[PDB]
Amino acid sequence: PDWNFEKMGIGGLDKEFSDIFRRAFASRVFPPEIVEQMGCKHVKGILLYGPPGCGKTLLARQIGKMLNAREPKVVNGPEILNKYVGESEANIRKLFADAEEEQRRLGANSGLHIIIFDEIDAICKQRGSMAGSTGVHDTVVNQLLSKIDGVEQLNNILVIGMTNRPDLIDEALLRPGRLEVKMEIGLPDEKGRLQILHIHTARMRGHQLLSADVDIKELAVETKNFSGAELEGLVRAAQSTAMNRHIIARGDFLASLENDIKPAFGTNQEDYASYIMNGIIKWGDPVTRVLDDGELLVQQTKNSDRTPLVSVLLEGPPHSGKTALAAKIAEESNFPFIKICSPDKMIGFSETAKCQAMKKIFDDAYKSQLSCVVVDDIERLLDYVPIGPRFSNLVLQALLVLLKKAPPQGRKLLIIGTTSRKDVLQEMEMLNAFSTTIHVPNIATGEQLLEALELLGNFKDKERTTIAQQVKGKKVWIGIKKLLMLIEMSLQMDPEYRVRKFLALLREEGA
Amino acid sequence: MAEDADMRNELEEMQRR
Ligand SMILES: Nc1ncnc2c1ncn2[C@@H]1O[C@H](COP(=O)(O)OP(=O)(O)OP(=O)(O)O)[C@@H](O)[C@H]1O
Ligand SMILES: Nc1ncnc2c1ncn2[C@@H]1O[C@H](COP(=O)(O)OP(=O)(O)O)[C@@H](O)[C@H]1O
Repeated sequence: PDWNFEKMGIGGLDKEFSDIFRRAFASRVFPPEIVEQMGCKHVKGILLYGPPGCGKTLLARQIGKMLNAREPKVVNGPEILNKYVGESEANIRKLFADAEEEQRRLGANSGLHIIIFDEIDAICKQRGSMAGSTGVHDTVVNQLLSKIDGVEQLNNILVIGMTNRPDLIDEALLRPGRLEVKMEIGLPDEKGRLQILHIHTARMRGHQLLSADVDIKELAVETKNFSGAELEGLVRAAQSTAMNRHIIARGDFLASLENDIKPAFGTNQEDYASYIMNGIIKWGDPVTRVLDDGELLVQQTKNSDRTPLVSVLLEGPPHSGKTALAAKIAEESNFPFIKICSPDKMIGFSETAKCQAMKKIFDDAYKSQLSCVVVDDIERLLDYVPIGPRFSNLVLQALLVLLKKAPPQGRKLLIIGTTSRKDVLQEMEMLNAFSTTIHVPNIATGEQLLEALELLGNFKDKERTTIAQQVKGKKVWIGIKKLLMLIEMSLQMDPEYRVRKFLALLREEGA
Repeated sequence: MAEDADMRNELEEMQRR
């Protein structure tokens, strides 16, 4: 048995590789003297799917090495498509035909000619048959499958599909015998990542470049989610800094330094700033109780087995920093996965482009264990305007089924809307689908206002005595982003006129 | 796509004199 992962090449997926070894490839390592009786035809094809950067292409070449082909030819689907119909199918035929020569020539004792597709999922979209809308590329898949299971079948072959879209694949392509068996790869657990670090480190470990103050057992877990593809780049940076250390002129961790640089597949820390410019200024009880509620129901998911999915929206009047509050609710618990979906990046897109950007984010999130996702300015991506009712029906439909769609068993997430007006949503029946709501009252009172202004510290005791004189009495209704706006607008003034400029503008807010 | 281009091409004669 040659299938042990103490061999260095790959790791972390040991159960999944074990399964394919168990039922897929057992026939090919066995004494043939037995199996020649049973006439068991080997699996011609296999599929393995998962996220991109999780180390599948070193699985494939490594199984070829395990059971030796002449060699793999690896291809990407989009690397072959041609406008001219003949070329694409011809390319595929060339790929298979490399084997057929040996098969017919040397009969049935030939070694495997192995094929790998990097992504089929573009070429193998599921065709459907009617006079219109047959499809653009619907005739390449026919050539592929006619080679796989066709007339004058060949036993000289093995083919590994790789994809990130397992649901778009045709249903006959993966029927038993054409590709019989499917496996899932998922982004590795901490055990797998400490293995991975052992792998990519093993040369440095042998050469003893990095001798001190370095522990993989802790350094694996301090990053809760990364991609095995990304870890080799991380290790490269840790090796690169010792060489960038001698720009000044035996090895150190730089991981704690560079992890902030690294964008993950998972959580990012560099998108906060735009939503949080200034951080969270607690002006009164409502702020802290709101984010206390966020910290309250985050525990709900992580400790609940019967509510994998949960959702809220922060309603309130405009310019109350609901986006920032959602961002802070995300940041407080150090989630594995946080991500924004927003019109800032979905700008200038069609109603079916922003849906397919949003579904990408969510199906990305489904495959992490625990997650928090946030949607800001619902009205914007919903493309609402009051004059006329106008919106994209597609988007809200596709948004709320996602709010009602549970992820696979054992994975959980919460969803956070920032919608600023909910009357539309109550009439348009998204509010029964949201679990519950949060009112974010903007500041209602001057006794809290001057407190907030003290926390910011723009104005002196005299300038603030002015305010304390002018309004105790009014209940001012003001969004704080507007507060920032007009304090900065009055900050440029003749200093003598500064304060009453601010006051006069503030008294134009309405209500 | 929905693309059909069917095309032709021309010969460059070899010198055998
Ligand atoms: N506790 C808080 N109360 C009020 N504002 C805050 C609080 N914490 C942060 N902010 C501020 O909120 C601002 C973010 O702007 P904001 O999200 O209100 O615009 P917006 O609400 O998205 O616009 P719109 O009202 O059109 O949705 C930042 O300046 C940030 O510092
Ligand atoms: N044990 C491992 N587990 C996961 N990934 C690994 C492991 N060892 C190495 N890798 C990395 O996995 C990456 C796989 O990248 P590649 O297969 O080219 O893209 P994709 O995985 O999207 O097909 C390689 O770049 C390699 O550095």
